[PDB]
Amino acid sequence: TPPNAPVVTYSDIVNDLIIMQGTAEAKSQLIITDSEGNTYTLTVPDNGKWSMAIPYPSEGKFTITSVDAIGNRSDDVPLDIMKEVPVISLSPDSDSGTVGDNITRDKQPTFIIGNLESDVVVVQVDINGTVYNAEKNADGVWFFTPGTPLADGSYTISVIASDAAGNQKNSLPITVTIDSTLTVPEIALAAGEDNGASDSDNVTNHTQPKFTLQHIDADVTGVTVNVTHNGVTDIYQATQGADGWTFTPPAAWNDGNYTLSVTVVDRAGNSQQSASLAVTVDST
Amino acid sequence: TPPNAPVVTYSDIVNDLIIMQGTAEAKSQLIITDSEGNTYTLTVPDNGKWSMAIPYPSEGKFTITSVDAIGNRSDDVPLDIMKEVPVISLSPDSDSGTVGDNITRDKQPTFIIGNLESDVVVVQVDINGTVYNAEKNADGVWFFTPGTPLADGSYTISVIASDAAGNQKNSLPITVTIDSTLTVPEIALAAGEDNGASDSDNVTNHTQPKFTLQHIDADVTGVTVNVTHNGVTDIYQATQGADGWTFTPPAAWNDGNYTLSVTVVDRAGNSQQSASLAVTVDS
Amino acid sequence: TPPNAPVVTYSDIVNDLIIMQGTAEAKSQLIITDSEGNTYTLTVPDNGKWSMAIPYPSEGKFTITSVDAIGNRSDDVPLDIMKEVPVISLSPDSDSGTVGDNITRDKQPTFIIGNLESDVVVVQVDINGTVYNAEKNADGVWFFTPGTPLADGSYTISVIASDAAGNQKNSLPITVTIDSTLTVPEIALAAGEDNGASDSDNVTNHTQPKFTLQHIDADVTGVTVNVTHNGVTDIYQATQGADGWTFTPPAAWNDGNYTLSVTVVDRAGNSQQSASLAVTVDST
Amino acid sequence: TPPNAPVVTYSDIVNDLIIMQGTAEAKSQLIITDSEGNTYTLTVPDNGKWSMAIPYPSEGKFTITSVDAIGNRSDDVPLDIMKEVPVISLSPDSDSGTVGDNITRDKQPTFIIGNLESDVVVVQVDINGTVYNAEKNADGVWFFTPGTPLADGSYTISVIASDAAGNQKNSLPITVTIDSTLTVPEIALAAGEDNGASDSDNVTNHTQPKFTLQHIDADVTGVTVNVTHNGVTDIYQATQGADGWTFTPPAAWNDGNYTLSVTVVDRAGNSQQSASLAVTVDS
Ligand SMILES: [Ca+2]
Ligand SMILES: [Ca+2]
Ligand SMILES: [Ca+2]
Ligand SMILES: [Ca+2]
Ligand SMILES: [Ca+2]
Ligand SMILES: [Ca+2]
Ligand SMILES: [Ca+2]
Ligand SMILES: [Ca+2]
Ligand SMILES: [Ca+2]
Ligand SMILES: [Ca+2]
Ligand SMILES: [Ca+2]
Ligand SMILES: [Ca+2]
Ligand SMILES: [Ca+2]
Ligand SMILES: [Ca+2]
Ligand SMILES: [Ca+2]
Ligand SMILES: [Ca+2]
Ligand SMILES: [Ca+2]
Ligand SMILES: [Ca+2]
Repeated sequence: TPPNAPVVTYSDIVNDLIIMQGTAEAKSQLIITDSEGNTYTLTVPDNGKWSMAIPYPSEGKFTITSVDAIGNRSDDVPLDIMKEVPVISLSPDSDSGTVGDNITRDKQPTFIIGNLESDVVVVQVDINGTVYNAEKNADGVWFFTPGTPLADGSYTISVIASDAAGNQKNSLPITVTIDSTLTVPEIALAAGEDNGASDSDNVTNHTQPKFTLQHIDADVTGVTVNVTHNGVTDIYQATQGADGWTFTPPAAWNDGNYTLSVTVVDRAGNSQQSASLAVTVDST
Repeated sequence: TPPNAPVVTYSDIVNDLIIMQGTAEAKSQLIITDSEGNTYTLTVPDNGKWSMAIPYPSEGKFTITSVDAIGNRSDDVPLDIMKEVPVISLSPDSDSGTVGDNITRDKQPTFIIGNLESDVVVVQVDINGTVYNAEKNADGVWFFTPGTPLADGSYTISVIASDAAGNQKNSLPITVTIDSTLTVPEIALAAGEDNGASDSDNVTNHTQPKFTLQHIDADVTGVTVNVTHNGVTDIYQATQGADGWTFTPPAAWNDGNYTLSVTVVDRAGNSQQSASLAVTVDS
Repeated sequence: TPPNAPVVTYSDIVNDLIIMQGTAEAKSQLIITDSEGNTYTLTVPDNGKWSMAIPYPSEGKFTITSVDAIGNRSDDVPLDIMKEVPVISLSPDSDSGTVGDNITRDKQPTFIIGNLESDVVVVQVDINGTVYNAEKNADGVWFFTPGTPLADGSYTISVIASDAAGNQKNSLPITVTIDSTLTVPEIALAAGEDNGASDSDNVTNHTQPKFTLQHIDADVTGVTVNVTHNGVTDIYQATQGADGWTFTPPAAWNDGNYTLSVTVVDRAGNSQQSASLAVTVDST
Repeated sequence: TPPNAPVVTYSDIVNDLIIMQGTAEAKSQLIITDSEGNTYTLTVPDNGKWSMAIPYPSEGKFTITSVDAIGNRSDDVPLDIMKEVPVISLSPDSDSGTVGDNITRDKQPTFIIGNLESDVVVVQVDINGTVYNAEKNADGVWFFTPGTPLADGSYTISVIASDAAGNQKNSLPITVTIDSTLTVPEIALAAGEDNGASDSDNVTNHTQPKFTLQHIDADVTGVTVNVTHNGVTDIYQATQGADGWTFTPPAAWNDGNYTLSVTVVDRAGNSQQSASLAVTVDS
């Protein structure tokens, strides 16, 4: 009768080597053949306990067989393991505003999945518990883009990859913020400034009137004020002070008509301009 | 604005410790809280890379959050990993014949499952490509016993475990052989032993007639001959020789009537007894 | 000609297994024999690169040989490695006061050294850079006790162990504090209290006089006041307040003579009693 | 009282990270400062056990200190470890003959030393039990070349490195064979070939006389015969047969005078030429 199948009782992967221990018929030949045509053979020690280390072969595939001194073969023991942990990332083309920060205004961002072994057949993406199938593109790259817009907020996202044997590895999570929201800001003459004949006609006797900038979101990275006088527009950086965001022209204006607006941009590259405000300076 | 969520870029488990590296807002507090209510806090270095090691918590469960110098808190990063590789084995109580060779005559053997974490939600046993769900006994031990007898043959078996979070680990396989089959053997007088008048009457004039033992399966581990004389049965060990299995009485037989059968036992502990053979010694 | 010696080009120890890779004559038999009589043999693959894992044998000792298909042996390659990191600790018998804290008043504390493999032949102890030979006692335990008293202070201590092959491992450090110092404390009548006919005769008209406890070191764990009146002594726990350490008897004393002292104990179990103070209460 | 010194109870290096566990005053700040000026701070958990991972710093150098909520600082715990295992190898420039077999005719071979950390203060080469100190060339590469020729034989060699702190690592050994020896070979006319009148005159009547090649060391890898005729030398490859090494001219020789010698080269690249043999063909 041929020897009984060898038994693998321990395995570990340490630095691209598979380390194994098991049992097999004392004195027989243990034959390990990998997916790459490599063969490693050893003599099972007298107590029938063996140990071995082999380089990790393509797709984690190898088979172990016992052969006795007279050429009889055991049942083979096919093994198919997996070692690579998959990675998921926000595509740079779906990463708006500042690049690299995992914040974007793309409500249907594309995710790219990497570090997959060549026998991976199933790739799924978990978005806050909802699981979706990933797609493989023309270049053989796995990716996922939501079919409907994601609402604004912060999403915990990971990828799960399995091979044909059903080995499954789960990525580290990433945290992606969808931010497609920015309040339209507003510019107005500050409290004392709309004076003279009225508190609401936007006609002021101040040649250097002070403006309040309101509805400026906390995640704003840039605040500018646009001033158009006689068909010519100049842009100024807003002041952020103890009083909030304000604008005062850096020199006195001639009497005349000024159209102002304020523009805000946030981290995701959202951009809004205020309704315009038509002011008249009248100091004489 | 609160700080952005911290990022874990690397993890590994080395002797009961989870080792992590990541990024986070420079100078912020990174707070790690595990399922056991432990809290590990660290200050993120100026270059924004952090590293840490924590004891593996119950169920692989912990969350990481960033808090700034003003007490504003980031979105949390929940982790739920699994480290234990499950083990499956043939129950000693289902391992017939030679012990510990994964060969049994039990057609519904019990497999014992071990090394599972408390948050496991799927325990599956793959038998030659078909998965069945494992069961838990009243003591809390996971096992699988097939509901219907297995056919004789070779069975590659593994167990797969998954937690609630979806992490999955696959055992090393075992190879179990079901062997409930054993050919009924045959005892006869060997060539030249059924002598005297007729070659077919089973009357011999030899006082130590040689018998041939036939139809002995290759996995037989024990061969005995049962000799009944004067109503009483004696058991003898057969001898395997250059001509195969035979039996010659160890001392001379008296004239009279004998009844013989051979019994074989295979490595799985199956046993078969031949038809009986009535011989007369007439010397 | 016999095969050339096999070459080991990689080794690592992972969980009681020695993992090895190297080169040797293609198709030859590689024979690994350990210190415990164990033999592990394998066939060198066709490219002449081999890998193996063996249980760590006694004293990290094994030899590797090549044998060709016709029985000729190479030069052997003897290996002798070491895996255990030595440990040093303060002996519990040299650990005064609170046990377990590495603080002691023993200026010649004994250190115990452990986790040494059986082939270790040299054991040295490094105390803030000064290196000393350890000794082995009757039970075969390595230890070190300083020959002269160590001055008070904090010492960074480690152990270095080597085997016969000259492999050397260095322990983690320990930090041991020698504290054999405690100021003798003093008890005195507080500012207003030595009154009546004099500010320095220790005769007071206060029936519940207040005492100051001075020269109490910061590392004191216990402060008590001893009061002897008519040959009978009672002990009280001192008060630590906004004013420091003080004592006031919890009820009025009869007129008469009181002898007081204060006793301090520190973490190392150092213990000092003040000079006694003879006070007289006279309220009539 | 400042807090007591923190304690490191466990360390290990796993892919460029130092992994540590220890104890320290509960709720205190543990500050780790490395040789590169990085600082990693953590809050010690309520149960007083801390764990951490840091990138391996230049020279394995870092210190750990405890600071309490009031800014009092413990005694520091300086660590200085070493992770790199040194490597030694035979310089290709000193590896004669067959390349990469650690066998050479160079009696003062150069060994190249690699994988040393910047704080190394001892670099030693052990040759069959005697240590010599290694040298550093002007480019900064450590090496050892013996000052006096090595005798022929087998040399087990390893390198040992130590830092200023006293940490020591030992390389895997190499086995180098010095072989500068090769027996001078011999060419003669084989049995029956020195024929005709005298068996000793080296006049043959064979136009393709067979020659025996003798005193060929077992480690010979190349055997050639130099045939000089009419003042010009031709080189032939000898043939190793069932009778050993021989040479028969590949085509018939004209009557006249020939001069022969055999040249052997061994695996180490040593070469020897035999004495010349003058033969006359007279057919
Ligand atoms: Ca695979
Ligand atoms: Ca972005
Ligand atoms: Ca926004
Ligand atoms: Ca107005
Ligand atoms: Ca889990
Ligand atoms: Ca069995
Ligand atoms: Ca099937
Ligand atoms: Ca059977
Ligand atoms: Ca008959
Ligand atoms: Ca050793
Ligand atoms: Ca103590
Ligand atoms: Ca003290
Ligand atoms: Ca007085
Ligand atoms: Ca160092
Ligand atoms: Ca060479
Ligand atoms: Ca020597
Ligand atoms: Ca030679
Ligand atoms: Ca002649």
